[PDB]
Amino acid sequence: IVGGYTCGANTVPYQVSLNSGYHFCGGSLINSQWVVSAAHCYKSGIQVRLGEDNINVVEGNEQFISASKSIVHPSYNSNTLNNDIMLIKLKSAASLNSRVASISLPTSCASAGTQCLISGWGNTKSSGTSYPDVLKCLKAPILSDSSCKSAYPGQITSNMFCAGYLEGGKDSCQGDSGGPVVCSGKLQGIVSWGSGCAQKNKPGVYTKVCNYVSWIKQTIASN
Amino acid sequence: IVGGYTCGANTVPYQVSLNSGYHFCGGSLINSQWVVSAAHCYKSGIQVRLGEDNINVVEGNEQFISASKSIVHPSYNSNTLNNDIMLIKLKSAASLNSRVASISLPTSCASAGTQCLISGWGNTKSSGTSYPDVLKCLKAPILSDSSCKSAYPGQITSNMFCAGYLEGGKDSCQGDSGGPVVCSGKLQGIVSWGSGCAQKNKPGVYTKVCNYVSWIKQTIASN
Amino acid sequence: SESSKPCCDQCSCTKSMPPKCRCSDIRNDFCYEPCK
Amino acid sequence: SESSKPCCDQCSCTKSMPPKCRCSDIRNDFCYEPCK
Repeated sequence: IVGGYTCGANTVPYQVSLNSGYHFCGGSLINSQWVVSAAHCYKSGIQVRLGEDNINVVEGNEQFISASKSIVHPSYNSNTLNNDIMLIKLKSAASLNSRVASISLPTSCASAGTQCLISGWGNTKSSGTSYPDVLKCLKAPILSDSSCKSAYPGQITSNMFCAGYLEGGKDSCQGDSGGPVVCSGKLQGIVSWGSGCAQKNKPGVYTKVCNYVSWIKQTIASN
Repeated sequence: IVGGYTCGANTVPYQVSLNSGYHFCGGSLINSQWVVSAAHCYKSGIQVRLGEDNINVVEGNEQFISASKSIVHPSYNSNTLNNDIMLIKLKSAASLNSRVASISLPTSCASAGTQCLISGWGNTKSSGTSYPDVLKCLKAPILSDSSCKSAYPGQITSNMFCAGYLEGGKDSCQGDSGGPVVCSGKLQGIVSWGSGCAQKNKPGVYTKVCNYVSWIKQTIASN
Repeated sequence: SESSKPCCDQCSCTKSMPPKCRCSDIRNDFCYEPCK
Repeated sequence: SESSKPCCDQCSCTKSMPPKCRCSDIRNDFCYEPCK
């Protein structure tokens, strides 16, 4: 996150870290055996990391649990990032508490102008490499599809939404992907893409999870 | 057209040539003041060329008429070629005869496996430059969206169709664009794109006009 | 190797004169340059 | 010049580590190379 602030130890308990030997993506605990990330974040032998704050020091609230199964959306388009949703199944069952809590699935789609919370361990400078060990957060509204449509012409599909500032300085960045975009206490987005980080007229692109609740619900219930 | 044959003088009377000083695209006479081409074929000061066979020698059946108005589809996506349709308005009113005849608009969409006729003055060799002065034709069926979907993953939108051979040797090529794809005597496609010309597993991509008949109908009736 | 695999093995052009070509990839004209 | 215009002024990447980037244009990494 660029232009954000440090959340604070477990201020974001549904936030999960994906490690294949190094953190490469974020995710979301939607329940106790299941995690939602972005489909573009798929790899082999993934370790889910729960109750994380300093991702470089064992602080004591962490639960490191390897995946037993990973399912990418059937209509996931690596060329257009359309349907950028993946569901990850924990080998175990995580322990839900103070700092380890799941996120609520959306029942209606948040409208343009709703404030949400974005967060992660991705890059803090639009420029260069400078990766926090701490979990950084950001508050940005849901922009008009009209203005999301003007930023990135011809790339906004019906399963995406721009949240941010047309102005820049504040945005998600490389390492934030798969991470939660929460609004009014229900998960509405998945850090997908953008064109740089906190660049003007280049706000962040997210996955409209509200379009996927049935798939999730369905899938979680059969596997 | 690659792997085609010479149609014959006016065997294809709805076939139109767009010249901005040189032929750059094909088109279709859907009526007498209006021509359908591809949206990617738009330029300024276009001359429509009717009753053309040798596009380098005045043979006598030609009607050269400049456009007064050109309208690109409102949801035309230059990045994905989705909605690749344009409507061109003649300054005059063409004279409809033996060799100058309009094409019929579709009322239902042709199914996979229907044979159609493709034609134009575009390139005849998948390789190199070698532009006929004569109008070349080609017969190829409408493939499954399933197989169009496998050829070009993630690029086939609901407004496109592949017609051809997964095998190659036969296909549309550079200079054919905007041109008619006719089947069962009604225009079903517009030469759009592909990935090379007559390359294996790379069949031609066309515009599903059946999705646009209302827009056409509407537009033609208000302008 | 399939379709002579990716590395700018996605230069899907138009059939206009001159075409407009877009590469797919991820990481007149175009086509070969690169690979790895 | 708008957005510092096209010529590979369409390298829309993902926010994964490492990202996957695709250029738009028409005619780790990517970005500048070219223009005209």
